[PDB]
Amino acid sequence: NTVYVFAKKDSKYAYTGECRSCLENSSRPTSTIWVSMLARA
Amino acid sequence: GPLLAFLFRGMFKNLLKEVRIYAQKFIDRGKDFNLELAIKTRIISDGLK
Amino acid sequence: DAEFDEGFKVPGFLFKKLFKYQQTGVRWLWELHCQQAGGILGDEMGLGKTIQIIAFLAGLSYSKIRRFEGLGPTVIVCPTTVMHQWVKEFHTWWPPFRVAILHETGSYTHKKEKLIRDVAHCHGILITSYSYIRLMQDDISRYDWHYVILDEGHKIRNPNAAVTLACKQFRTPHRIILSGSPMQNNLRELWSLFDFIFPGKLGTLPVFMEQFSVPITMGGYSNASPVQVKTAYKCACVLRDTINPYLLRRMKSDVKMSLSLPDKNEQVLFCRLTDEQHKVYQNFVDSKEVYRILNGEMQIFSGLIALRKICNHPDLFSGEEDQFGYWKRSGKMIVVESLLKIWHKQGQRVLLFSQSRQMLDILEVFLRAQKYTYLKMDGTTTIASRQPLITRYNEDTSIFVFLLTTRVGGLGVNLTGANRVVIYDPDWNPSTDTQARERAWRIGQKKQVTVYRLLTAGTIEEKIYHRQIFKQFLTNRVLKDPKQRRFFKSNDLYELFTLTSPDPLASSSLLAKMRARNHL
Amino acid sequence: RIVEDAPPIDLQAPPRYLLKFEQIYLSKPTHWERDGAPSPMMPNEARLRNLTYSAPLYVDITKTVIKEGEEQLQTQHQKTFIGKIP
RNA sequence: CAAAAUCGAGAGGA
DNA sequence: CTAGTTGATCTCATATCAGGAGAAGGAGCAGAGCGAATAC
DNA sequence: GTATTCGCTCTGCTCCTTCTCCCATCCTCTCGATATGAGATCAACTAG
Ligand SMILES: Nc1ncnc2c1ncn2[C@@H]1O[C@H](COP(=O)(O)OP(=O)(O)O)[C@@H](O)[C@H]1O
Repeated sequence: NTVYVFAKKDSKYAYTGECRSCLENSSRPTSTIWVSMLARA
Repeated sequence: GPLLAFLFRGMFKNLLKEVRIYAQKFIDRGKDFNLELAIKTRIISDGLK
Repeated sequence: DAEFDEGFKVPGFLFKKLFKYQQTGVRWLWELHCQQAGGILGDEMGLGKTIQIIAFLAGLSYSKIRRFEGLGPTVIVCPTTVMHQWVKEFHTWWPPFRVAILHETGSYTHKKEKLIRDVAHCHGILITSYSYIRLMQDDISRYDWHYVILDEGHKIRNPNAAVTLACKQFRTPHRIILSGSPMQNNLRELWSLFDFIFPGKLGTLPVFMEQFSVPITMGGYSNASPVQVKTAYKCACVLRDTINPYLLRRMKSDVKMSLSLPDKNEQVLFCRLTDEQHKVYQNFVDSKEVYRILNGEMQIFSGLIALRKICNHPDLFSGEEDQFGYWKRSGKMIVVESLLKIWHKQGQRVLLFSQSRQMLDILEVFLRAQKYTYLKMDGTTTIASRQPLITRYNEDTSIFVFLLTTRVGGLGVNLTGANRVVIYDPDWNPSTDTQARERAWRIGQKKQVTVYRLLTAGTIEEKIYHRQIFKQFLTNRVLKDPKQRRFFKSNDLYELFTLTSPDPLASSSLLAKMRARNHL
Repeated sequence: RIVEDAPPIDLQAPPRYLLKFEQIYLSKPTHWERDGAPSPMMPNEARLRNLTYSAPLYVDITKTVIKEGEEQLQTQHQKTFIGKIP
């Protein structure tokens, strides 16, 4: 449930900020979502 | 706590699906069905064990 | 001489001996030959079919009808038990035919392959057993045969048996099957049969299951829903329509008056376990092995076989006058002793059947304990001696009782000489019981016969009886009518291990019929 | 939380059945002999006998049949054994 | 006269 | 020579994410050069 | 009749995607999981 911006040096994305979301009650597994920024109109 | 609840959640889901199967076959045959035969208790017992 | 549609002439004297139903059957069979399709003779056991086939073949050869001029090299697959009967009937009715046996007994005394070749080049009627076909399938299936008559072909009900695949190799379209019971366990037997005679008619096997086996079978259960019952009824009507032309099934109910048979009785006896036998049964059903089986751990064969043995007799634990298999230790044997006494005092000839060879041996020992004149036959007896023994027993009335294993005792043998029949031990396949009890009430039976089927009440035998009752219900649901009442005496589950001892159409008819089909 | 989160399974041919679960219980750990007599089992006996030190979980189910015409009846089978928890 | 299985997991030692 | 018995064998039948690196194959583009082919 | 193109071919360059192999040695221990018989043939008897 917290947003983490990482970057993989050998990669096609300049960045990627994931959020391994999960409803606090153990209702379903965590559903991750990424919000990236394509590498280097 | 969290690990064992991960197991219980999965195994309870499987109990519920199996009870659906059992209830469904006997209801399809037009007959009622007993819970105590629907609930294959060994699922949770042997899964956790 | 009887004249058929196109050119089929049978000699008049030969036609005369035939009854009405048999000549009707001959006409039907030649019509089948005209279409170039196979067929099944559904006439019940003993209505007389070898006569029908012999008459048709003799007429065809006599008619010189048009590869083959008239009759080509045929083959008759028959069980070993009736082979010399077949030869005798061919010689009696049509002695012109050359009938040569392919058997170890045989009449050749040389290489068999030479015999098959000679019969093929001689337009002879080669008779053989299923075993040679299974073994010699290479050699048999190369000679451009004409007919492949299967006597008691119901052996082929196993679709994937080696014999089945072996006999399904002959390329001729004229395939004949002789069996009064061409379905014994379930619809798959019917499927394999119509696979052999007419490969296309019913669809491929899985299609056949989905299309008829499920809607038909599942609709007969006690718990069947009314809509499902109507569905099964519809499908059964459709299937009977489909297969109608290729089964000719006359009962011994519409021909009895035109055939002058004596009366028959179907009394079923519900035996009581003896104290020792009851104790053994109670002990075994309380054992751990049955508990393991009910838990699915072990194969169900062993427990069922043990229960059958117990009910037949406490031979598991061989307990003077206490020798192995002593008659007073099994209630069925006491009742049998009583009936044998009564019938011997009544001067009647009895027929004694059993499923298992060992109980047949115990019964033989008990008969030796009595003074009754017996005469026994099982798979052990040499085949060459079997038909002579049948002739003997049908000849002299001195022999009081006749011992048989049902797997050879039934199956096309004529035992009109006997008067009384007792079925000691039931089986899973009711067709076995029907064939056994029909060994007596046949053409030529000059005395009233009565059937006595023995079941130990409240035991495994009662449950097997229920199962085979359900089986006759399934079969009659399609062979006799589609309005069969649902089986209700048992739910047929795996609680038979328990002991419960007592005490041109004008486009309007077509539309209307089709609507009727759709409103079920 | 898991039990009351699990959705009720409405199955029907017609008669329909949801099989609702609402409450749990845990009895103290117990052992049943071959005869089946429930007795209290201490950890030392479990270790010496190679058993499992566990407690039986009970849920009080509530099944309602709804076929037609408001033919509703709440069937509740109190203390329905589900499993054993270590 | 030689009697005593295999496959996975884990913890260790130098 | 020649019928009867004994064993072995075989068939059928019974219910119910925090690898990587290097080779191989095909892909798409790019231009060179030569057959004919228009055309001055 | 030779420029002149030109289309077609024929390499052949990059460039990407696919696929396939490899990961120190030796040693000790524990623990959990992973039928039954009827019948027919045939061959050797087993005697006549
Ligand atoms: N018209 C007939 N004339 C003489 N014998 C007949 C006649 N019809 C039937 N039989 C005899 O009835 C007996 C049973 O017939 P068969 O075909 O051998 O058994 P199944 O009817 O079960 O097929 C046979 O012995 C047959 O010779």
